[PDB]
Amino acid sequence: RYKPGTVALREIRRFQKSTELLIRKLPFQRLVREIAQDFKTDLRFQSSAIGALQESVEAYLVSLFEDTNLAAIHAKRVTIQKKDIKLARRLRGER
Amino acid sequence: RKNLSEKRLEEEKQDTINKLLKKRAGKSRFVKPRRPYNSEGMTRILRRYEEDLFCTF
Amino acid sequence: RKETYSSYIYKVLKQTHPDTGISQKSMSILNSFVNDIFERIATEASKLAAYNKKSTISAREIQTAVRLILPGELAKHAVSEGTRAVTKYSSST
Amino acid sequence: RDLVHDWQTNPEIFVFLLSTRAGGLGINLTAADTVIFYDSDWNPTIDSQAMDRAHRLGQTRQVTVYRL
Amino acid sequence: SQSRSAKAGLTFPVGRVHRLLRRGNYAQRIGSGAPVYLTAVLEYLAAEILELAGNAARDNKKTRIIPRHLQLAIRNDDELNKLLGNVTIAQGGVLPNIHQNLLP
Amino acid sequence: KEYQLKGLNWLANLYDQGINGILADEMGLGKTVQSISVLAHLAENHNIWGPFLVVTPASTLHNWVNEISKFLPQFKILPYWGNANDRKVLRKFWDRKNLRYNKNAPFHVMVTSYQMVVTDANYLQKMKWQYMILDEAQAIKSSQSSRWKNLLSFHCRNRLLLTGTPIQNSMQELWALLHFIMPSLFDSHDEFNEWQQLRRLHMILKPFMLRRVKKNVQSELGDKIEIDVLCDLTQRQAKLYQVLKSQIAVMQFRKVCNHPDL
DNA sequence: TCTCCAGGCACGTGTCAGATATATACATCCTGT
DNA sequence: ACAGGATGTATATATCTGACACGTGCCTGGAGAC
Repeated sequence: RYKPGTVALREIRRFQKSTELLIRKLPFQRLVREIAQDFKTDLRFQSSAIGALQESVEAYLVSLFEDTNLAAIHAKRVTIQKKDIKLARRLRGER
Repeated sequence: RKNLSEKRLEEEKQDTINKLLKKRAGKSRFVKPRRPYNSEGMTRILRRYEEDLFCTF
Repeated sequence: RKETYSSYIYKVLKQTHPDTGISQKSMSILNSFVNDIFERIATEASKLAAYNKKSTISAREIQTAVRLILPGELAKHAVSEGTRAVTKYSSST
Repeated sequence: RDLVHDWQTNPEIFVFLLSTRAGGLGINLTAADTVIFYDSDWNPTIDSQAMDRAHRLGQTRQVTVYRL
Repeated sequence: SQSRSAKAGLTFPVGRVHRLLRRGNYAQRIGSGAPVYLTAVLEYLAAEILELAGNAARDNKKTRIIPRHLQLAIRNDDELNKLLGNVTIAQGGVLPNIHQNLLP
Repeated sequence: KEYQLKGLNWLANLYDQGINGILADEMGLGKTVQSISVLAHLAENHNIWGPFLVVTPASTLHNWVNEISKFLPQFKILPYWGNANDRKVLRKFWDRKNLRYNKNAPFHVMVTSYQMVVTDANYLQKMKWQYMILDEAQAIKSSQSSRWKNLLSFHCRNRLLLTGTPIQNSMQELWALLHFIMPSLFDSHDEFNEWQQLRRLHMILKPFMLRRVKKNVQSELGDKIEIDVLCDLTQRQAKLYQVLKSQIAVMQFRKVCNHPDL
């Protein structure tokens, strides 16, 4: 058995230690089509364009998780909250 | 015009596949020389049955 | 004739790491990086040419643009190597 | 395909090397008789097919098997 | 006769970047030292990146160059990260960093 | 043209009975031409030119292709080996989805090996067969092989075996072969281990196989006699022999029994 | 701007890395007796 | 708590495919003179 917090460090090491994609492909492709048909209907998409969208949102989300964790330590806490996300979005500049 | 073009494309693809199969079936299904002798800038002594030679420099 | 920088960075990798190979995704990384640096430096040199009522781009504008783009140690090493290459090319006699 | 053909056609070839199961299964080797086993002691089943490829129909002389 | 790249002692082409500068409409007049200066700068930058990438690939004890090694070389170096603090990477990953108090 | 004609007639008799047969004789008397005569007789009897499957080790794959071309050239020969693009082209060649009897079709004979059949179990899961032949089937003697698992999932229901020596006697390949012949009622090997021991095994497999030997016809084949040559070890070979005896696996003994340069 | 040729790309042919087996012992492990 | 039968290991082989490599024909943009 393990104390609560050691296996979390083990899997956080495993997730930082690897390079695989973490988002399921078919829900993302469906999301891209359903978010694109409002702008222009009956569109066609390239597979590497979906891969580019995949890697862009992965990099954006993990960088967002860095500075929202920085907001979490700044408020003397561990768990992130929604005000940490709003603070990170405001201090990044966008609204 | 589209059906004739599709039939021609199917005939060309079948002909290419048959030619590839025929080519694959037809293509897939000593004394040793002497040592080099050289003599540059070297005098020659030569000896036949009837006369002797001496090619000097 | 789709044009790319593959052979040149293959050899300059080969003069220092002979038993090493490149992946194709990595191959694309170096190609895109070279093209991005080229675009940034060339548009800064054109902006600096349009600065001074000057219709010609020469080596001095690109030296100033290299000193503007790069960080300092990269900048001083880049202008040192580029000056050596220019003096090699100019004294072709 | 052509090594077996060159073995069965040319008579000037003298030595035909082999592994255990590489050519001791179904290969027609009736042009020779003397099989020589360097270390074939693994199982009798493997060796029973080994001279089966040589001691076959079409041999015109006596077969002398040498086990070393 | 012979190319200008060997005249200036480089491996990157000179006429190619001269062409790409020409109809790239940056200016209507382009001097002669411009492609050799750009060529030497690109030489040095590619050589430095390839040096650090080969060191990271050898550091992985693995005989090819994988973009994880490119990410390691980009973010481990100080001013290469400063030059490339904007560009997102393909199949590179994230450098391992844990904040100090999360360790118990 | 030999005495295998009555044997193939008896094999046709068990084929008409409705169960699979066993050929448990050594190679040398022409089991290959016997199998091609079985195919010719069944193509003359039931008028079938269609699905025939052949799994053979690759050393004699080209050989039995060659004697198929030299003996009976009336059928259509299609191979299966090589690179994956040629594999896709040959997959296109029998992609007609034909069923039952066919006359003008290129899949009259289909020749392959064990290992890429084991690799292409998804591609061989479809295209249900009518007659499959396993040549030198001693290689799946273990029941734990993945090739056994892929060879237990066909849709042909015909298990003719061509094996020189199925008497490997490792207490499980016998159960493997009898489960291969009848796949319905032979499943619990512990009960067959449970079900005087020298005599009582003679009648169990007797009506399935037939007893043949090489010493029944004229023998100009050579009449192979044995010369077991013995020799003593050299001082170097015995020296490293006693050295690794003192330091202390059988291959370490036999490789210095072969050459010290190993 | 004219002449021009070869460097560089599209598309072919081979090479170990890895996987998978066989076999004869001992070694060890897990479970039931 | 021990024995007996399962896998595990080792140390060689063996065959065989996979994902890389290298080598070649041939055009259009580089080089030279002006």
